[PDB]
Amino acid sequence: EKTHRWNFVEDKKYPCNETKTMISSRLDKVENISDDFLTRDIEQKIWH
RNA sequence: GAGAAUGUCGGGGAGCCGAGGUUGUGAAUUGCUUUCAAAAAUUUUGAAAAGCAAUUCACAAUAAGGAUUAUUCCGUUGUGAAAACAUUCAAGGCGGGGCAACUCGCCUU
Repeated sequence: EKTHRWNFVEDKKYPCNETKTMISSRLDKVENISDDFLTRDIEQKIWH
């Protein structure tokens, strides 16, 4: 904080792909799976 | 000035449902008025009917009307003479979703 600023509103948050990240959280909580089942195809499907 | 992304404040349109109210029918109870209709001393009481009601319940309709049997609707909007429109609108295929009806995406004219 003490030396740099990022040219955007200092106290504002900006969207960072909520969809995939929240899918990742819900796919993490289920467990009992390999940590590779989340790919482009699976993510787009479950989104649909 | 234009364009895209992110938030804030408003507006418009469409849709799925709910509870009353009102008018009318039927009923339970109780009234005001009038006539029949008897008794009694112009007046008081009793039977019946009608008019108007009140409290509660069930039901019918809720813009007059016109479709249709899809678990679908059109009727208070705008334009304007055509009483004609607008407010829904193609073909396919490649998929996701369900008991399936049906719903949701992608691809080329």
